[PDB]
Amino acid sequence: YGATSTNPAKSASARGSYLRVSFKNTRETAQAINGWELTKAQKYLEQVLDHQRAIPFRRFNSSIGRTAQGKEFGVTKARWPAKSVKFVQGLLQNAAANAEAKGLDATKLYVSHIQVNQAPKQRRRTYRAHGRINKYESSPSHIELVVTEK
Amino acid sequence: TKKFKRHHSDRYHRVAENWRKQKGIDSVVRRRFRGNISQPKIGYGSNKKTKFLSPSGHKTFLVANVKDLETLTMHTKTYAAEIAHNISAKNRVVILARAKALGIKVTNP
Amino acid sequence: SSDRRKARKAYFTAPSSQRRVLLSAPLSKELRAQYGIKALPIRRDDEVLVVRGSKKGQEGKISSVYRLKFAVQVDKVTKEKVNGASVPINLHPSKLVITKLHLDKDRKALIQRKGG
Amino acid sequence: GKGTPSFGKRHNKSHTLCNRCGRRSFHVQKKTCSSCGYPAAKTRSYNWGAKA
Amino acid sequence: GHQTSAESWGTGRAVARIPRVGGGGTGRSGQGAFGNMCRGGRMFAPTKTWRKWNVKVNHNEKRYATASAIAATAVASLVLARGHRVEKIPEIPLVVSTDLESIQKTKEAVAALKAVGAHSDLLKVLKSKKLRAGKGKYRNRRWTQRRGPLVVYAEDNGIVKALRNVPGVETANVASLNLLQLAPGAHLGRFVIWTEAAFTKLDQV
Amino acid sequence: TKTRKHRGHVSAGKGRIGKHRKHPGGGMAGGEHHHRINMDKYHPGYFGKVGMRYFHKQQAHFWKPVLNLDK
RNA sequence: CGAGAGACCGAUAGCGAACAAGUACAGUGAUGGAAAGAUGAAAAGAACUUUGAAAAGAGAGUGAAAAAGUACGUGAAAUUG
RNA sequence: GGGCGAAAGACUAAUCGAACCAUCUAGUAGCUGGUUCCUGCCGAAGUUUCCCUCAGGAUAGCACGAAGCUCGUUUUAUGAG
RNA sequence: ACUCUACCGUCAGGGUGCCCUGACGAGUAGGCAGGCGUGGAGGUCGUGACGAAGCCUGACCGUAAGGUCGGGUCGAACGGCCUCUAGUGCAGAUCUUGGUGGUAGUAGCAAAUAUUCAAAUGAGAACUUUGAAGACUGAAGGGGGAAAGGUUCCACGUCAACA
Repeated sequence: YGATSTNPAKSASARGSYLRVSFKNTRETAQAINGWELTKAQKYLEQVLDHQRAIPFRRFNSSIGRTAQGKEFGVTKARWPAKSVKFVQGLLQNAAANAEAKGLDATKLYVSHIQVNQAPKQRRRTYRAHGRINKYESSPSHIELVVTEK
Repeated sequence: TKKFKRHHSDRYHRVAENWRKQKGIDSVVRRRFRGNISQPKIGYGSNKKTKFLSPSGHKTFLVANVKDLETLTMHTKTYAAEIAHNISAKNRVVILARAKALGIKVTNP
Repeated sequence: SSDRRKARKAYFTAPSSQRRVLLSAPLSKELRAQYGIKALPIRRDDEVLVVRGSKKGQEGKISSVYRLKFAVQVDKVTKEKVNGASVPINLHPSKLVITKLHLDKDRKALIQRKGG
Repeated sequence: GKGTPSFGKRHNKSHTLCNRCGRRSFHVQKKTCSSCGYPAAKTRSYNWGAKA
Repeated sequence: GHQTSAESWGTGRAVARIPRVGGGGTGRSGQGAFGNMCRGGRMFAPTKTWRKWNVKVNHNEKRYATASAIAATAVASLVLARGHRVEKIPEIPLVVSTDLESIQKTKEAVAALKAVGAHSDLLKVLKSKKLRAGKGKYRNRRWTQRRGPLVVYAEDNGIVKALRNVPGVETANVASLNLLQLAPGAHLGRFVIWTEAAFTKLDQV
Repeated sequence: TKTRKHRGHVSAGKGRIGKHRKHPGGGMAGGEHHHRINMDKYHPGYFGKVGMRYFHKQQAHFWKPVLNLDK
């Protein structure tokens, strides 16, 4: 996970570990909802999952397009993730559901933690030419979503 | 004051930083230099006069188990006057109730 | 010989003749003071008691005796289940002591054969 | 390249399996066997067939 | 080590010139037993049964060494220092009569050593010994009997079994009275209890 | 068996770095000429024959006692 | 086949292999051949209640302790909040 | 060292100018590279007679280590550019 | 350096215990001496479940060598004394046993035979399946036997690993 279950009265979460998923796109999606409260967070993910807005990428580079929708901070670059985002949206859903089970103020709660961990490899192989096998392994993103009492 | 290392420690991690001899041919501290450390000789170090500190220069005596308890003083063993950790907590409390009950300080209560 | 695993070798793949004996537990004090014997082997309808343990000096019987397992189910040391069934529950027989010895046909003549 | 797809022909089937051992150099032509022999005379235990 | 085959190959594939992988070889390296730097190949100095352990010694040092070690018993300070002990400081080594033979049981034996004054060498063991490391934790090296006072017989051959069974004792003869029986663990001065007939058999060298 | 001096120098049994079979000069050496071995302008080698061998000094040759007149 | 011991190991050691290691597999092929140990006294291995769709999240019971919860010793770092 | 030729040692399981597999075998390398505590006492040499001899080594020059003892400044001349 | 005076290193003499004290002390090979060192052991008592090795962390003498005490914690192992013995100190041969890093979430995503629209079922539908309609081939995208393989067809039944 990373962060603590700060107190089970304040907390409400959901895991989503050992996925075959793009590694940078999970924690970059996590940035733009972390710190932000759950009502702002869920809006941002349902916009970028549909056609509306992008997620401006910051922590990671690569060949990605600079465009008008690069604003989140004073940033130019962005990309618009989709199947990565549908996973993270499910964590906001269950964390908000079980926050009402505690009896907090679920949709208006502060998102304390979300990032992703990795350590062991989930080993998969695919072939290439000349009697060859190259690496074709997945990145196990350990995606959580903790909300705290706010 | 200029601290010592083993050389090439600042480059990579495959260096034991405790002092080894500069073995074969050239090294900056072999042919003698006082800048990028020195080579430790018997010219450096503490002298044939002194040895063994505390804030009152007091030497210890380890009184571990209940073998020889009545040997510990209150003169040169006033400050440092320890027990032994490997020897049980049962024995530790028994020795301390005699040792500190001389008229001395001991670190542990 | 003097060996941990290679001493346990004989205990593990012991024949059925030796597994009679190795279902052992001590005898109680008034069984020793009646007869003489150290230990005698442990069987189903014996009244049992726990020696060393938190189940300290309680009354019991044995339910089952098992051959290869060595462990016996002990009656009166009874817990339930998740489904709720009051079962007799396992213990190794070294943790036990028997209070019953029967007389029978010629266990009567076993314990008093030629030596006794 | 002269090799692998040409070896994928194999119309002439050389070796089948042995009864007693499992050495599958039991040729239909030669009737040889590197292991115990099929057919044999004595048991063909050869000394060079081990290092340790 | 020769339980695998691994060959040289070099560049063109991912293995060195060193015999690592060849005709098999997972973590089993070497062509034969080769590669001590390689794990699962050979050793630097592979230990052998052929190389020496058993060495020679003079016989004229044997009868001198037993005489020297028992001469260290005759001075009281060497005895009571090392590990062995005694209440009775003078008249060492101790000589009793041939009534030592008239002891049957260890219950009588401990009582005899109590009276004469060789009992602080006897009782000295309080706790036992568990194990220690290596072949100390494996085989018969667990419980050890103390080399306390030595008992010495006289009439030869059949020694006393009664004074085998005293806690921390040894039994021996006057003739059979070897090196380790007087000086166990290097340093000298072990307490010896002789009989009357044994101490006159000792009037040789 | 000086483990301290030998392993922490690696000069014991070698000398300087590249000394291989040039230094002992192979192992043995012959009678006459050969390249880079321990032969050179040596004084041993020559004659060869060991023992004071003759047909008188062999079997049935009876030994003398150690027996001086004053001893 | 059994017993005993040697200055003789304690899962990178040593028998191929401590364990379903010749058994999911690979080569025509005597053959090569990995991953791989583990609760407690007693399994009592979480009834019952509550939230979510299963996953997941909280109250409650059992038990010597649940600060022993089944993926069951001690635990560090890159990795990772 | 055989099979084979209108020839190109083309050809024989991607190996053919002598197939491949296994063993003796850990063949061997006069050549090169790598090679694990510290301080103190204390510490040179790149020179030679000589070799079917040359990235070497018998011997000699120079200081290792250990025990026991060992100068010259300069005055009279003599020999040689 | 010159120079003052003290201090550190081995050894000599006078007289033990060692002190006075001369001359010198940059350093690679090399030898000797001295000191610290693992596995193991004759020895083994001492310490231990009222808390042992260990894990982890703090204090932490000063000759370069690496070791005693103390705190959180363990649930059974190991040293006074006294000395002998071995597979005995790591940074490296295009090395060796494995995980993890790197380019990188970047490229690739499988030879240019158009696809458009509606439904059935469902938690989810471009893909299963069905309908409307079009591209496309028809000496084969039609048909069909032997070697070789051997139950892969089939119906039933599942969405986890795995495509």
